Amino acid sequence: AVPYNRMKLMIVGNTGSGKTTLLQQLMKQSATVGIDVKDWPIQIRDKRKRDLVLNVWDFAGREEFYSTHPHFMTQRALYLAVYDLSKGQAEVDAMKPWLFNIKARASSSPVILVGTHLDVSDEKQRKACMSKITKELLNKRGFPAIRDYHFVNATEESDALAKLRKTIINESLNFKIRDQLVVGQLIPDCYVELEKIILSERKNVPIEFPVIDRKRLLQLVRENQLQLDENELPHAVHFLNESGVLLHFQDPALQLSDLYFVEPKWLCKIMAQILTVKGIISRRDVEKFLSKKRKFPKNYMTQYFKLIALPIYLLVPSSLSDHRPVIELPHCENSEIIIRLYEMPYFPMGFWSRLINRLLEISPYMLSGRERALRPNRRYWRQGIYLNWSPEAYCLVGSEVLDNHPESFLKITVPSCRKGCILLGQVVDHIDSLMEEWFPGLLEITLLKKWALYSFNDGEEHQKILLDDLMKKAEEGDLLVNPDQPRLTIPISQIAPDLILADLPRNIMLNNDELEFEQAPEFLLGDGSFGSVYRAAYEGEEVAVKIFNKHTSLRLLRQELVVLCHLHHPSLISLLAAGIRPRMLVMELASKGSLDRLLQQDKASLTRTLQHRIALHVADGLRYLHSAMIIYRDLKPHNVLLFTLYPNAAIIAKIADYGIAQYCCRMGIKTSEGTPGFRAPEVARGNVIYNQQADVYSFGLLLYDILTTGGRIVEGLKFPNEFDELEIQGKLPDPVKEYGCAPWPMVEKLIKQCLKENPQERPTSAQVFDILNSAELVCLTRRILLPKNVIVECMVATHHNSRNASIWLGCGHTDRGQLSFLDLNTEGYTSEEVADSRILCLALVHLPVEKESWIVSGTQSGTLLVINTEDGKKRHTLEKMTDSVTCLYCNSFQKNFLLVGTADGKLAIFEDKTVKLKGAAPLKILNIGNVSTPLMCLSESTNSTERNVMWGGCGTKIFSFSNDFTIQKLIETRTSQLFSYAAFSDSNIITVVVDTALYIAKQNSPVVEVWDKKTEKLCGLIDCVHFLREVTSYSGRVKTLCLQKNTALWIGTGGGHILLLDLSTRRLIRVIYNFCNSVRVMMTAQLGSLKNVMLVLGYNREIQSCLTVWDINLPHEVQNLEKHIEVRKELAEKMRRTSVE
Ligand SMILES: COc1cc(C(=O)N2CCC(N3CCN(C)CC3)CC2)ccc1Nc1ncc2c(n1)N(C)c1ccccc1C(=O)N2C
Ligand SMILES: Nc1nc2c(ncn2[C@@H]2O[C@H](COP(=O)(O)OP(=O)(O)O)[C@@H](O)[C@H]2O)c(=O)[nH]1
Repeated sequence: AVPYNRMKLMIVGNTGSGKTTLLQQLMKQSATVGIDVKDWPIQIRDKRKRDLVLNVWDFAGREEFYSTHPHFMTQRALYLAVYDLSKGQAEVDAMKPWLFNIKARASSSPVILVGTHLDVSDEKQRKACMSKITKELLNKRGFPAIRDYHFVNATEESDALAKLRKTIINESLNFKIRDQLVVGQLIPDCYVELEKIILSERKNVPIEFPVIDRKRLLQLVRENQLQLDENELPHAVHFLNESGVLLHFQDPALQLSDLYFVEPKWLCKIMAQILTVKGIISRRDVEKFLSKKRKFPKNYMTQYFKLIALPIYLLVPSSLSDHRPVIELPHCENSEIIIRLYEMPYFPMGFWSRLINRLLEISPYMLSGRERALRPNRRYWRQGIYLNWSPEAYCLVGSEVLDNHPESFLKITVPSCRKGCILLGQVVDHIDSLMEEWFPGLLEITLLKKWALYSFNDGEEHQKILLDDLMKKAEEGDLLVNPDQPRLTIPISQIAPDLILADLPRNIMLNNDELEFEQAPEFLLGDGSFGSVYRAAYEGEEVAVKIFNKHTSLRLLRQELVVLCHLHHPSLISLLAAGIRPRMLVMELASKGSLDRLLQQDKASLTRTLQHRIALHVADGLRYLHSAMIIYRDLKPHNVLLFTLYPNAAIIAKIADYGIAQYCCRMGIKTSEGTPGFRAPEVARGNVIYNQQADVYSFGLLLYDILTTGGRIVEGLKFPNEFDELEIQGKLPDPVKEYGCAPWPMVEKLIKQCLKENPQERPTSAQVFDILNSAELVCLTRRILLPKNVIVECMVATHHNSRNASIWLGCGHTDRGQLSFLDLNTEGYTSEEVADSRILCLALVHLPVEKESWIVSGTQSGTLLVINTEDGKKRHTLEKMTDSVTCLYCNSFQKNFLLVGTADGKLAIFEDKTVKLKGAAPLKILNIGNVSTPLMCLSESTNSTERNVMWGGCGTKIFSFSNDFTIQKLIETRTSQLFSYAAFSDSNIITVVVDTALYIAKQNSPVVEVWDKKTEKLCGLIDCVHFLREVTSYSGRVKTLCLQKNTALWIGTGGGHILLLDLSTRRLIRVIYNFCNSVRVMMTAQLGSLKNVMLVLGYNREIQSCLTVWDINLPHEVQNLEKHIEVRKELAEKMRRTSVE
């Protein structure tokens, strides 16, 4: 819409050049600490161009501030350059580090070089050097687009600055980015409106910490609604970030997405305060760095911002000593040390701050923190480090300048011993890891040149050989021959030990005499990103040989070794040998192929148990990898190798193909390597830096593929373009609804929790394994939520085993009995008002004659509704009991009988064959108790098929009956022997289950009583709250009780807990919670030839009654899993211990 005449201006230069005083003359000064931001309203007299306003920055020239400048140096700018002329011609050459860094970070930027001090300096000498470098700049590929040059006088307003100012305004209008003019570019009016509110809020934002969260910005934009949207806001924020009026850091590694900085000048001043408030540091900085340090002003804001001080307690990169401290090496013999100079054209801006930060780990001899070695006598200075463990094991990474060489070096000074070779192997890997991630400009194709120093004889000249030439000589032979005479030779293991893989442990090395290998394309096991895998025999075994191709440097091979020869785990593949002469790695053999071959062509052996261990083992490997500061980035259902398809085994899954695995420290990673279709959203974009949590999204996609049995991969094979776009976006479909899989209610919760767009909301790899370690995650098949505000007190499962799996619910949320039909495989809920009063309990009666199926109902009024299961117009009521009906349990001795439990202790037996009559009479009305004692405790005996005695309970009494319909026992329960637990023993009985003894539950009774049927005495008193005391008047009731056949006892508490008691003697197997608020009804059902389901109905309290379906195999699963985890804990410790030893 309206033109946007805003441009950001940057002024760079070395200290003493006069960058600030130059700006002062144009806009018409002891030092420029930090960065000084200004506004420059300039009017273009020529034509009718809008009055330009320039956000001028005054980048400091003092060498201590150079570490944090590049982060505030971005595109959309017109960089100046100031060089002093009193120095002569060396000052122009001294600007070269400044010029190189500008082009590296700001590729499209019209740099103008501006001189100074014309009053007391010459120009002819400077012009000779200035013209030479710019002629050498157009053919350098590292310099910026220098398209001007000037010489400017002192602070007095002379004619020279008039030309300089005219140049800047002309250059800014001539500036073009993406073939479009930056100054005056068209822009939507909404973005300009957002700029206005930010400026207004900048004036009243707190000065101690100026920032607004996402909530504040959301509230402001909502009440304005200046033609904005919810998805156009990130575009608006990013555009304002480029201009320079709102700094937003959306990098997932930084975790600063929520915060919106509305004060760019404040952000560049914090670094100045830290510096000006060495070898020795004190606690003064963390205590009284500024007057804003207090309890509340330094609690919420301090957790938001971090900026290299690892907790110990402060060591900033800019306070280190300028010059190298005095040091003395144990020896200086030319044949006792190893030197690995890195000749580079220029030190990158902030290179040494990161390298010093990275090399502050202490585990070079026991990787992954297996054994924290002795703290070395570390020495600190601006460009270098001096880790020193022993007089025979030291490293001296540090800068060095040689005579007649304007370039910079990176001298390593490791010793020529076994511990010297180990250190050089790791230091070089970490240096190459930094320059691959953070400084790709140096590794651009060949600016960097790596030299290895060797000396045939001590005392002679210490010569140089380019390392790539040594690599070609190393592959043709293991010895170095002197061209002058072959009499004297030195090995390659003393010049470049890492070249010939001499730093690896002696346990793994290619003994090429017991290795029977055939490269013929018949023993082929697959392919890979950079190699091929072949079958082979190593020391009389079966191995998989990874052989690399011609287009592969040793850096690629070493990138795999750092994760393979240092980390040992049952879920990570391991090496047996590694050579360089044929350039192969010898790996373990996955017996039954990669997981992809199982998903597609073997969709018959994937049970719900095997799928869990595969997801568990991969998340187990990720937890170890992420705990060793290593990211994977290549998690696909191709790299998950299976060793055996047995649900109960020590090792099942395994992770391989560590081809693009690189270290991911607290600074994060920047490269975007990966496989299309399996990448996290942050990995898909190439403009952000992501942390290790980006790998969790990749695991979630793998877990998504496991659940759907590779449905997504097959669908994406037809349209690869949509495969990458949909996975990266995150609008993935619901798995159970579309692809047609068996429901898994709380791994779909895990998938939707670890696939969130915001990386901070994704669970850590250590938390995903904890969730997957839940033993109830395997045996919870289904979970249904009933409609809002329904109170169902009874249920029954239609058990014909072949007709239809359905649940019949008697609702009670209204004062009129509603009998509801629930279709389990469809989740179709329908109700029907059939009774005047609430229905208390239901029961299914099945007559084998004529295949008639009927269900009986019990109402509080007293009626007994009977309706056919299939026919909906077969209602016929029986004669009403004296009082309410509470239990209708039906079982056969022979003859099918329908026991009726009336609320006045009156059990009237009714004949199942008599249900067809529309109104009948009880066969024999037996009396157990009076009206005051309810009879609501019917049960049966499942032991030894003893369908003779049917133990029940009336009030606080125990009763029984047989086919003779006589009471064989009437046992009193009101009296308590201990006389202390009588309060919870003075309530009426609820439910009884019998296997060999009697288990008694009472209202509001946290105790369950075990009574022997032979001695009529309470054998045991199990206190439920005793078992809940470890996990927590109290919500520890016993509202339902179900007894599995011969394995365990399921006790359901009123607080939503489920107790699995080991039926052997006493043991508590497990306690289950965080899924329901009040368990009400529990029973065992069988559904669709898939038996062993324990229907648990509870209210998730607005009352949401949840009907979750478990497996009665759970008491075995909880014990099986913990033994399985315990075994893999021993293997993990054994493998790590033997490696570190
Ligand atoms: C017995 O071990 C495996 C067998 C199979 C497999 O089912 N076949 C079936 C038939 C097929 N060929 C038959 C003969 N010819 C016609 C060519 C085609 C290939 C082999 C597939 C994989 C097997 N095991 C295996 N272990 C370790 C790996 C790895 N893979 N490779 C290929 C890797 C793949 C991905 C990531 C890492 C690796 C890996 O590093 N290693 C060491
Ligand atoms: N470049 C320049 N500097 C001058 C001149 N006359 C005096 N100076 C001094 O140079 C200093 C310039 O400081 P400056 O380099 O801008 O500080 P910095 O931005 O922190 O490096 C001022 O403090 C002046 O006292 C002049 O003619 N040219």
